[PDB]
Amino acid sequence: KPHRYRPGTVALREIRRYQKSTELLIRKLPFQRLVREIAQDFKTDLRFQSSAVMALQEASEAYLVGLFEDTNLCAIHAKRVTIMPKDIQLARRIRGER
Amino acid sequence: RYRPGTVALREIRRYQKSTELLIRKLPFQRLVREIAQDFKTDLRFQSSAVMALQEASEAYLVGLFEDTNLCAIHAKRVTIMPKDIQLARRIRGER
Amino acid sequence: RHRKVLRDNIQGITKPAIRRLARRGGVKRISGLIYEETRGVLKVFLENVIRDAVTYTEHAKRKTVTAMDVVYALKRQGRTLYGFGG
Amino acid sequence: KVLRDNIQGITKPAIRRLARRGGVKRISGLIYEETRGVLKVFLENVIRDAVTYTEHAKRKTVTAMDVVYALKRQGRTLYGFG
Amino acid sequence: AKAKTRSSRAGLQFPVGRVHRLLRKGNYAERVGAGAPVYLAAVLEYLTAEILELAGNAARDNKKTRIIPRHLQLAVRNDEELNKLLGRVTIAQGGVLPNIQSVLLPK
Amino acid sequence: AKAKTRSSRAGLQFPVGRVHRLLRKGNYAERVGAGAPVYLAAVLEYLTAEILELAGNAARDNKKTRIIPRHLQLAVRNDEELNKLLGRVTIAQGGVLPNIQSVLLPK
Amino acid sequence: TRKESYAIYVYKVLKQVHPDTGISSKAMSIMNSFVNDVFERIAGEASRLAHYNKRSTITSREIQTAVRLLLPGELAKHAVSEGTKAVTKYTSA
Amino acid sequence: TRKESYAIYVYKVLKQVHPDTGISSKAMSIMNSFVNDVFERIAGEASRLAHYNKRSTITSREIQTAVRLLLPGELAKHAVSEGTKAVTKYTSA
Amino acid sequence: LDKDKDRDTRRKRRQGRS
DNA sequence: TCAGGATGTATATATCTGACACGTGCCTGGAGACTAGGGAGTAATCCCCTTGGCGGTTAAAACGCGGGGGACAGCGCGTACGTGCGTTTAAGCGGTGCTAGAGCTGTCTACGACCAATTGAGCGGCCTCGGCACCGGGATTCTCCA
DNA sequence: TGGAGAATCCCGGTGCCGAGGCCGCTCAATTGGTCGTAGACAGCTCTAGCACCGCTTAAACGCACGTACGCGCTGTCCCCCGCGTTTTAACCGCCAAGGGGATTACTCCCTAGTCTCCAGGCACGTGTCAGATATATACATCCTGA
Repeated sequence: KPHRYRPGTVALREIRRYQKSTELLIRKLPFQRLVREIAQDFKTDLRFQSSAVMALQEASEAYLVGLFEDTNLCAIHAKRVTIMPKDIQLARRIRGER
Repeated sequence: RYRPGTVALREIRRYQKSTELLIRKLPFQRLVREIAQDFKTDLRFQSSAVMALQEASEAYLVGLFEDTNLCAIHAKRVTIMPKDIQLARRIRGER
Repeated sequence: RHRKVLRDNIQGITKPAIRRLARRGGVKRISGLIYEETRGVLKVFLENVIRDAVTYTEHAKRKTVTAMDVVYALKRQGRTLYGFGG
Repeated sequence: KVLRDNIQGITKPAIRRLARRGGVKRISGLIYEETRGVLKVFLENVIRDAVTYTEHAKRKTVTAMDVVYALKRQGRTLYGFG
Repeated sequence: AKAKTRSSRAGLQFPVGRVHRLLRKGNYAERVGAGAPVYLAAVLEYLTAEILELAGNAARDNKKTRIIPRHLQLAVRNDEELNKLLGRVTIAQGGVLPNIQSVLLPK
Repeated sequence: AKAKTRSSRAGLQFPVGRVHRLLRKGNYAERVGAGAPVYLAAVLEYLTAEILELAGNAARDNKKTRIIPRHLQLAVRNDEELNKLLGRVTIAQGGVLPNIQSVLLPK
Repeated sequence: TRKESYAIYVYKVLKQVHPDTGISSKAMSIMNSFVNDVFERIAGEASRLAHYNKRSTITSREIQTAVRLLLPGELAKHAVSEGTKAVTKYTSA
Repeated sequence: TRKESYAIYVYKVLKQVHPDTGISSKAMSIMNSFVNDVFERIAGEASRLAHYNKRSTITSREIQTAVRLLLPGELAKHAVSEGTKAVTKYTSA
Repeated sequence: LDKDKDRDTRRKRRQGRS
């Protein structure tokens, strides 16, 4: 029999690993293409410094991490371990974004 | 007699229909003076200052109870509990 | 000359008042443990506002807390209040 | 020079890596589309304020300080870029 | 020789000279341009007209002829953009919007 | 006469003259008193010393002798008052405090 | 000592919009506080914009950028239209 | 061009606190942003305090009240003690 | 009081190294 | 589903008030005119940093496949919260008195803006070595099947 | 409860590029004056905050009861996780073009400052009518019976 872990062990090891590290988790080039595509809808033919895209990526990843923490608190509050979109909607509703 | 929840809904409609303050003036004033005693003794208060504190406190508590009701509905209850208040204040960033 | 010290006025925020505040917020059913938690939350909020109001008063070298001090404290906590001046 | 459908560049493993950093143990399948939506909303707000700050300065280059000022104006002060 | 107010030159009701004096005496910059008080007074007059129109409609819908703070609260919280602008503002004697959740009502 | 810096008179490391220049050029008031940059430089030096001390302790706890942004994040978020001061601040390359919820740990 | 307010100007705007409608005293004070609050927001944003570009005067461009930064959507568009119309009518005479 | 910063002063304070510890450039920029942010916060609060009392001078009293408004608890008490000690040491000489 | 007495010793070593 | 009893709600009208609308003197602040100095607009240049393209590597993304574990619905039971009633308690209203303190006014001086001369502290540029990244390898440690 | 096996901590050698130190060169901080005005201080006024009393009645409190909702338990099934294999595009290095950010010089017009003039708006009285409260009342809503 091959070695297979139970569901939840690899999740906990990924949690410890990505909470131990400090690098960015989204790939640079798709985020850069997304930033340019979004900024195309405001003024055409814009240029970006590289540090501007790095600042946008740092702020976006920090915002998403805090949002997932509030989501996990909502999901634990509803006696679950699986986050669902209504948890995100409740978190953004309490925060004052929607 | 009415079934439980009818007078509750009637009170919800009535107190959302009106605008007056819901806390009595003199106990809130005594509470404000008791709290302000711990920073500087023999303080005086204008009446408009106590009224502004009452308006701000009632608005804060009403918004907190709305968020509490949302977290209580999220757990498929109709009864708010202290864990709901703790969750709302934690997500808001106060705790 | 009577230096009256107040104590236990947080019980003056009665259970019917908390019920009315919850009814305005749309709450249908209220637990029995809600009232002490609500008194604690109100005490924390009033302490945070009154400390800044007293700081604004002490800076002005006055003995009375004016309404503008409360308005400035609520502004400084990001809870701007209309209808009392400024 | 028109870009299109780059929101799928934020893939499912990247979203779940962000969720692992946030402490999440189990993730539903609709979380990815919901996360892409909220990310596009947030980036639209910040990029709109940054492009406004750039257009006021009569520049065609969005610098890092414009992003820092936009995040400062939205109450999300970011340290380490000037 | 014959004077004419700057509000009348721009067709505004709000005082241009008072906004100019407040901008000078508010320590915002070293110098203040000539067009900035006109522009700011126009923006303030537009926002005042926008909220007063909705407040008058809300007062008319309740068969009242004086605007009370409840009507201002209804006018702000019922329009999405004014609610977005005043999301962190408490209006005194304003009350709340009548809104009950659907899961609390019986069926 | 030979010159002594104003920072040397107050026994500070932070520049009082630069703080006075920034206070004058910041359009904060019409006048700036003489004691105000001394007070402000003292406050800035104290806060810098607090954060640098906690960051140096966190760097020693990882067997490193050079402070990286991760150590600054560990210094701020583990202290109650500093986290209360910087609750809205995002630190670049800072990471997250390691904390896993109790209901996710296996039984 | 006289204290100034925007009372008569708010009353004139109300008479322009709803000719047969009055306003109570507390609602008038709320409108006065609203005008002061929006004025401080736009003036502070224009001050920060002028300081960011190392300039020493607040012109109408700073006010227009502050209006576009503070007001959401249609309010921003119509307020920019109103301000440009008023500045044009002012400098055209 | 010359761009001023707070690097050498942060380095002097670091050598005063941890005599054998270095600091990366990214951490130096973060500490520089922190010093600038706290400076703007305290100066803006002192400007509000000067405007509220209809004064035209920012003195050490306004800075002390702004520190007591902005810093929580023991940080506020220690910062007030440090500022007062520095001001008396400055005015003694 | 446990954390409060710690921060005073933080200040005094600064005054002790100087 | 239909309907009667019952209770609470909005609706029809009086009347009485005190709060809003409006008119008056005046005085302070807004407007008109003129002068000067510098801040910003404009032009020209330069070179840095952005954009675009291409090739190779390989790590990460994508897709499919079991399979267990968690979400969810249903049910039963009991506690605790809503509802009503009668007793109790203090909030509210009005009226009086008093003095602490807020606010205005007039003098007067110490303190900060302004400016010119002077110079060393701070900043840009350029070595340089050591702290940290990286990797190969072995011991410890946790997880899964008995 | 004990072994097999994957992951991770710890040791140790090696390279490399970024932190630290030094050195030359500004230009911003310092020092020394004059000046005028903001602010401290005294003294008077007079408003509003505090304290007290009596009456009334509305709201708070306590208690009893019943039911509806919270919560624990069980069963089901489906869906998310773990793993292997294959595709694919991110990443890194390198090269080439050029757009635009940044700087410097020049100049002029825009705005601060001062003085004079006048009228717009603000405190103060005074009327009068919108709505608050009260009374009478048909109608919507809810509960029990069928």
